[PDB]
Amino acid sequence: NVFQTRAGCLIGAEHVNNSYECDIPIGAGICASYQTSQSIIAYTMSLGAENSVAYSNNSIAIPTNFTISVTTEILP
Amino acid sequence: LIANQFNSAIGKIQDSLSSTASALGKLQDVVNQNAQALNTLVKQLSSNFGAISSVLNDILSRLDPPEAEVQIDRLITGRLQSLQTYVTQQLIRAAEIRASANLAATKMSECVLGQSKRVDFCGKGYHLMSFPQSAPHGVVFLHVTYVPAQEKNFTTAPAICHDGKAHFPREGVFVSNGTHWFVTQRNFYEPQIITTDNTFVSGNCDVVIGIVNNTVYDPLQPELDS
Amino acid sequence: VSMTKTSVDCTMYICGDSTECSNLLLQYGSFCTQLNRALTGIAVEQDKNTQEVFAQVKQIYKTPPIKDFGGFNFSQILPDPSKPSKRSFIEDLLFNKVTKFNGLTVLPPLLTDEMIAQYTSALLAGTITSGWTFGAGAALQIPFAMQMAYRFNGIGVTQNVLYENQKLIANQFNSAIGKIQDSLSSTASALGKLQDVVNQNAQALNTLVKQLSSNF
Amino acid sequence: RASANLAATKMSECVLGQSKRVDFCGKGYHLMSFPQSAPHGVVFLHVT
Ligand SMILES: *[C@@H]1O[C@H](CO)[C@@H](O[C@@H]2O[C@H](CO)[C@@H](O[C@@H]3O[C@H](CO[C@H]4O[C@H](CO)[C@@H](O)[C@H](O)[C@@H]4O)[C@@H](O)[C@H](O)[C@@H]3O)[C@H](O)[C@H]2NC(C)=O)[C@H](O)[C@H]1NC(C)=O
Ligand SMILES: *[C@@H]1O[C@H](CO)[C@@H](O[C@@H]2O[C@H](CO)[C@@H](O[C@@H]3O[C@H](CO)[C@@H](O)[C@H](O)[C@@H]3O)[C@H](O)[C@H]2NC(C)=O)[C@H](O)[C@H]1NC(C)=O
Ligand SMILES: *[C@@H]1O[C@H](CO)[C@@H](O[C@@H]2O[C@H](CO)[C@@H](O[C@@H]3O[C@H](CO)[C@@H](O)[C@H](O)[C@@H]3O)[C@H](O)[C@H]2NC(C)=O)[C@H](O)[C@H]1NC(C)=O
Ligand SMILES: *[C@@H]1O[C@H](CO)[C@@H](O[C@@H]2O[C@H](CO)[C@@H](O)[C@H](O)[C@H]2NC(C)=O)[C@H](O)[C@H]1NC(C)=O
Ligand SMILES: *[C@@H]1O[C@H](CO)[C@@H](O[C@@H]2O[C@H](CO)[C@@H](O)[C@H](O)[C@H]2NC(C)=O)[C@H](O)[C@H]1NC(C)=O
Ligand SMILES: *[C@@H]1O[C@H](CO)[C@@H](O[C@@H]2O[C@H](CO)[C@@H](O)[C@H](O)[C@H]2NC(C)=O)[C@H](O)[C@H]1NC(C)=O
Ligand SMILES: *[C@@H]1O[C@H](CO)[C@@H](O[C@@H]2O[C@H](CO)[C@@H](O)[C@H](O)[C@H]2NC(C)=O)[C@H](O)[C@H]1NC(C)=O
Repeated sequence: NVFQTRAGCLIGAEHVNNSYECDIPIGAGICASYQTSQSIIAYTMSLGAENSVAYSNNSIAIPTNFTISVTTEILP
Repeated sequence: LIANQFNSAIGKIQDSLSSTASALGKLQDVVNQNAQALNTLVKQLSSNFGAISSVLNDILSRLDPPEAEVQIDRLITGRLQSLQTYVTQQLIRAAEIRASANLAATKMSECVLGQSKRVDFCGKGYHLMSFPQSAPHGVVFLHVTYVPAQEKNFTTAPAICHDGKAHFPREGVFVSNGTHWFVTQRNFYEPQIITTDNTFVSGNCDVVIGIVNNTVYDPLQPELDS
Repeated sequence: VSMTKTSVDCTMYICGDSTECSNLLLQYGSFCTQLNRALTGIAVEQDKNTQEVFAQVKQIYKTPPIKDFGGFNFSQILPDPSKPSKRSFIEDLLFNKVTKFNGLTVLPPLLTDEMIAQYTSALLAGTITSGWTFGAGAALQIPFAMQMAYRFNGIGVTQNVLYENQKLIANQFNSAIGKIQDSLSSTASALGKLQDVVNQNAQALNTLVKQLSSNF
Repeated sequence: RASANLAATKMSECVLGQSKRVDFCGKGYHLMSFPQSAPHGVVFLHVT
């Protein structure tokens, strides 16, 4: 179960075609995690959802409703 | 509606804190680093550094002074170097905390005592207010932000020809729901009839790219006719 | 933004492949375990530094196939599909300017250069098609020609100035971008702030290696 | 790190929005900025 990566030789991890967020960083864009019987997998981490914007020179999207959110910022 | 959304948003903070321990990682790491650094300093007393014993009394209790003096010098050199390493680590680490303390003071002034136009400085969204809360060796900010929620596709135009002159909005954009033209705000769809009080005039039709045809209703006309 | 993620080992640097030396080193307690911790701490935050700067958009926006931006021309900063690493033209110029056996290694960065370019495209692609709206909430599209009208209001210039001067403004922007390419393509010193970081780390590391030749 | 924190601040307040801070986003009245990557750094094009 040997996967060659740009950061070295990774042994014991099941290489997966899919792409997820990073869980345990390895390097060179490869991260590993423990998920589905269950085993450690390695994959190319993803940067987020792909989302094009419906641009046109006479079209505007204007919000009709709003949400009030509260976030927590913690500083030493 | 706004008050109820605020009250629920605060309630979610309590549920988040009461279950997720990792939320306070930025403060737990500071406590852990200082305890971890201090324990290393203590363990260094058990090292020989080349002497016959890590215990100072055992050298004195077994050697007469002309010999003990060399054995002790090895322990002093090793233990003195250990303190310099610790102190240097604290001086660098203390500088890191001060930068955070200076940042926390900046947020307190520009986020609690006022209202920021700085993007993402006071939470993601259009900032309304923040509330400070204390924590062990740190500060916690609750940032209340306005986030646009639902949107519609409207057709727009940069200006409007009515009598050969180009009319531009005073505040907001021109939109059309497909058949009629209105002027509305930026961040909340609220249509208004285009009047002489919503718009201002500049130039004529021939220079602006994308101007459309409509009528700007004049509120004074029906008042003098009647 | 970041610097090289180096890693150093004592047992091969102080006592490289020697049993007698290694046994003596243990009499100094946990110095290397402390040192290897300090260098690891640096290496980890070097990935945080990149993460804070670029990973600020949760979604990877991308521009429409039609580049009708009201006369403005971004082809020198948008991605170039002709390269295996989809970097813009100007980015290619920047990368072409900035340039052992003793337990000294270099770790690879967690964000590969292809991923860094992908983040900057999303940040750039959002800016043209959605203005500042993609920063606060969801990206709400708005024509670029109109986007400038409200950028002009932000500096106290009435928006009618933009529309009546749209071709003049667009042409000045396009020329201003062109000058950047001419500046970078000839002046090497432009990137001094980044070359000095590379030079300082290489210079510091070579001093460490030379110390092995000393008798002490 | 201080430069990395500064670069993150500019990204938020110069690319994602528009600054009224003088000379923070280039000399002049700021309009917009565009990020570009570089080896171990970031390059901003400030339109003023
Ligand atoms: C803008 O978005 C708002 C939410 O983001 C919208 O407010 C929501 O409006 C809907 C429909 O009017 C409400 O749903 C109904 O609520 C009634 C009564 O609600 C009670 O129960 C809920 C659930 O426990 C509670 O949260 C409320 O406080 C009330 O105690 C129900 O009988 C219906 O079955 C249905 O669920 C939402 O409750 C309401 N949300 C809030 C937070 O008020 C608003 O309508 C949107 N505006 C526009 C113009 O689209
Ligand atoms: C875009 O917005 C305009 C402005 O509101 C819409 O025109 C309005 O359409 C409504 C719905 O048909 C009309 O309401 C009707 O009014 C008559 C009285 O005139 C009443 O007897 C009917 O029962 C009905 O309520 C409204 O009059 C009309 N406004 C004007 C000034 O003509 C238009 O329909 C909207 N288009 C889209 C695609 O949403
Ligand atoms: C908005 O409305 C105005 C006026 O209703 C439109 O301007 C009109 O444009 C037409 C054709 O573009 C003009 O017709 C031309 O008239 C000249 C003589 O003046 C004739 O030689 C040509 O062969 C042609 O028939 C018309 O005169 C002109 N009216 C005015 C008052 O200027 C305008 O086109 C409308 N906007 C849009 C986007 O269509
Ligand atoms: C998942 O990735 C693997 C490689 O890690 C793919 O296996 C390769 O498939 C190609 C066919 O296009 C072959 O030419 C290679 O020889 C295969 N690799 C090996 C090591 O044999 C696999 O096809 C991918 N599957 C999906 C669904 O993406
Ligand atoms: C505004 O209109 C655009 C295009 O008319 C919408 O974008 C399309 O959305 C559908 C499904 O919602 C997709 O299948 C298309 O691929 C989209 N097209 C493009 C070019 O992105 C957009 O959803 C509309 N906005 C709203 C709020 O409804
Ligand atoms: C917005 O962009 C569209 C791009 O298609 C423009 O539509 C084209 O306009 C040119 C001349 O301006 C015509 O020759 C084409 O036939 C148009 N294409 C289509 C499909 O209609 C449109 O004009 C632009 N908007 C404005 C106000 O100029
Ligand atoms: C934006 O600028 C680029 C850079 O000059 C333009 O690309 C030029 O296009 C013309 C005709 O299409 C060619 O003759 C040049 O050789 C191109 N130059 C380069 C460096 O590729 C591009 O055309 C401009 N955008 C638009 C819409 O014209």
